Amino acid sequence: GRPILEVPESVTGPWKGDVNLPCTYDPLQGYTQVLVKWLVQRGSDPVTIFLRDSSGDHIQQAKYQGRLHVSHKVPGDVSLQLSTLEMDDRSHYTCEVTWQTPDGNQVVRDKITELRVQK
Amino acid sequence: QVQLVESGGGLVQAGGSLRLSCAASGRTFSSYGMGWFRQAPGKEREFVAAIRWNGGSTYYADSVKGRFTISRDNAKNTVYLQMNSLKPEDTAVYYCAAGRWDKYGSSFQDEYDYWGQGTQVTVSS
Repeated sequence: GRPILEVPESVTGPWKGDVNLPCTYDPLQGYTQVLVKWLVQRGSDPVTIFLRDSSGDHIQQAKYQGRLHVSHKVPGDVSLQLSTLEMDDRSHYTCEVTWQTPDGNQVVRDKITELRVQK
Repeated sequence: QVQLVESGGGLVQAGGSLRLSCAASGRTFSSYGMGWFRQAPGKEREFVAAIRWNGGSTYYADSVKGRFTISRDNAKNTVYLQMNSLKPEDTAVYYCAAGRWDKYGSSFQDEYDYWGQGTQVTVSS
């Protein structure tokens, strides 16, 4: 009926290597993806680090520029790729997606994962 | 992976107050939006209240808005449901629930992965 975001509880990636934080859903007829955001939990408050909208991709903090991508081309796959993982990258990440509904308004879903960085 | 246990249910009189608690196992409690649902005799389970992982943003069913307040203490792995101005139609089994939603969908059972067994609240006339 309404789309369901799929994000695992935790992801573990190699220090100074790369990792994929999955965020996927089964696309439904009549649901149009209008926004994707990835946020990171710095403090008690999430801050946006990636935004995809009608004008494309926007990387919102300077330390991610050239490190952060959402590159899968499969519809419904908005997984986050972070290259050269740092200790500082250990945090909780939110994947948030906004769709237009068949009825003309919008619905939004989000899900939190914990990123662990392994030596 | 998360086990939930509700406590503090019981028999209370109409007009009274009752405070429920739900304790979570694990060391990821900060990662979870927490919710209360309830189910009365013969009726389907319905949303009551939810609270974001950081505390602060809270969400309520119109039926209990204002009368009930949800809170959490992340240091203690506990969510609370302060039920004020109780009415007999509040009688139900109350379930604690946990999901990894951040800001959205908190009113929907399907957004929650883990459930307690529930605790009985009875408000007498």
